[PDB]
Amino acid sequence: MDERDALRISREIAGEVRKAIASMPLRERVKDVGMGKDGTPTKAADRVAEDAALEILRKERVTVVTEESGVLGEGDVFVALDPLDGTFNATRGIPVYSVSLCFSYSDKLKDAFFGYVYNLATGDEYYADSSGAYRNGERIEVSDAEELYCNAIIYYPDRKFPFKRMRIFGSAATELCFFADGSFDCFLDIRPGKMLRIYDAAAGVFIAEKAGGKVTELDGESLGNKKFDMQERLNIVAANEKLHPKLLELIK
Amino acid sequence: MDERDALRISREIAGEVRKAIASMPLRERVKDVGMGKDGTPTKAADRVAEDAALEILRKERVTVVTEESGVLGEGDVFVALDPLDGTFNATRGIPVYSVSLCFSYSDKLKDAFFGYVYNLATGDEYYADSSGAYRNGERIEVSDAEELYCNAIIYYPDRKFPFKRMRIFGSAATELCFFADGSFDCFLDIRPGKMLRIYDAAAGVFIAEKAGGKVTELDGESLGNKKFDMQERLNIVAANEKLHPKLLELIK
Ligand SMILES: O=P(O)(O)OC[C@H]1O[C@](O)(COP(=O)(O)O)[C@@H](O)[C@@H]1O
Ligand SMILES: O=P(O)(O)OC[C@H]1O[C@](O)(COP(=O)(O)O)[C@@H](O)[C@@H]1O
Ligand SMILES: [Ca+2]
Ligand SMILES: [Ca+2]
Ligand SMILES: [Ca+2]
Ligand SMILES: [Ca+2]
Ligand SMILES: [Ca+2]
Ligand SMILES: [Ca+2]
Repeated sequence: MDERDALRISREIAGEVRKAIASMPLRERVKDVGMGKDGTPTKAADRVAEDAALEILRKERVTVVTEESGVLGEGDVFVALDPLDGTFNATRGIPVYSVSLCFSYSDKLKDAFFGYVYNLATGDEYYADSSGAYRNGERIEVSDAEELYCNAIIYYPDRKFPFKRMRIFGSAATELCFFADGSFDCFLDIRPGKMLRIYDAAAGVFIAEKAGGKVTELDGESLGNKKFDMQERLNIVAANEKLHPKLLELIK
Repeated sequence: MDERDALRISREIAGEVRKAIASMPLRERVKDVGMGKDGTPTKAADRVAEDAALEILRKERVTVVTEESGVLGEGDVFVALDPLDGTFNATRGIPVYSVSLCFSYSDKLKDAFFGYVYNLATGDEYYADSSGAYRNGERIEVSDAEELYCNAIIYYPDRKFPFKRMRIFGSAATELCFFADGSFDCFLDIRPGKMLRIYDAAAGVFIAEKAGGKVTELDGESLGNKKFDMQERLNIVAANEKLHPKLLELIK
């Protein structure tokens, strides 16, 4: 498979996935209807999203890692896919939830070759191949923010914070693309329990990085050997190369 | 003026402002075109939105008090306009921003008769009148949650809180409707410096107060004395009857 393929497939699934949900009333979205392989409940939207996202990516040959359905496939290539990031927003009809496909030639994040987040309430499009990162056709790049008094997104503020502004929108995938295009000066998942799964942020990272971004763990060590498995989880700090050492500093 | 006019007018305003703001690209949008008469910079979006509002507003026998031009009008019907709160999100393509309006038969909140707040990005039209709270033409109502383990919109999480989750979309006016409609169970703007201004809170308080919401200043004082001008500031502890007093202590 090629990085051109991933778009092709990512865009099919995005369209399919968007519509299934578009036609599903908020009353219908919020009903729990099962429990996921991830060990969390399944909402009705989640259900339809998966099934849509999974009718396509099963037509292909990959090893796709998902929530409701666990690890399926034998494929050479691994896809960390979430067909509806921010279910609570969707369930609410609050327009911050997307599809998030991340493909890799190997088992680890290091061998990522395409990232793709699509807002299914807006139809906004974020992806990145080996030729940059884009927000709907035009290429993106992070931000020259040099100091901490900056517009940041954080999970979760616990005390005094120098930031120009903080935000929590409810879609870490989406959010990580908010960073990537200059909207925010960083992303922060500092939740000591470490509660971000690979399908949760694998993509978002990739594009942020492709947009020129310092995206690491709490210790600033690489994320490269993160796993397309269900038990993989991560904390996240992301900013431009020159901001990072301070927030690293800062929250240390 | 009566409840039905205001609803028509409001709709009117939302119309052009949406047409107006939607034509502008982020790049023009984020332009610092000058200074609003409230002590903060006017971005072109701000000016464009406020522009097309007053065009529709000051033909009416009403006094207006708004972010950019301040107080302007000649009648006893007071209006609390924010032609676009969520400017930040508006200049970076974040679909949570709205024009807010509230009409009163005096310059005190306690004489408001109309509450209108419209998600300029998605078309979510919230509103309040005698008949009750509506959303996209559908009666709405605050949750019924009674524990501290809720979904909390808060300015700001200065510490460890017991909430089940924290969100901050960065538009009061619309985030009050996520509580009004009970999409979230509680809206807290407990910024130490009384930061919120009348045109951020008027439509929201009324709309949510009508949704069943119980809405008070930080300490619990009634907001009915809250006056329609350029200098008031508000803290806001909104929550259903059962939850509200719980919060008045937790933050104490
Ligand atoms: O939804 P929570 O658990 O309150 O916290 C928000 C975080 O968890 C997630 O919402 C999890 O994703 P979901 O929408 O699929 O549940 C992240 O997107 C976000 O970063
Ligand atoms: O952005 P801050 O200064 O951190 O404070 C949050 C405030 O942002 C605001 O959206 C500002 O309003 P504007 O976007 O219309 O200027 C308020 O609604 C909210 O109360
Ligand atoms: Ca789930
Ligand atoms: Ca999900
Ligand atoms: Ca997720
Ligand atoms: Ca301003
Ligand atoms: Ca404003
Ligand atoms: Ca404002």
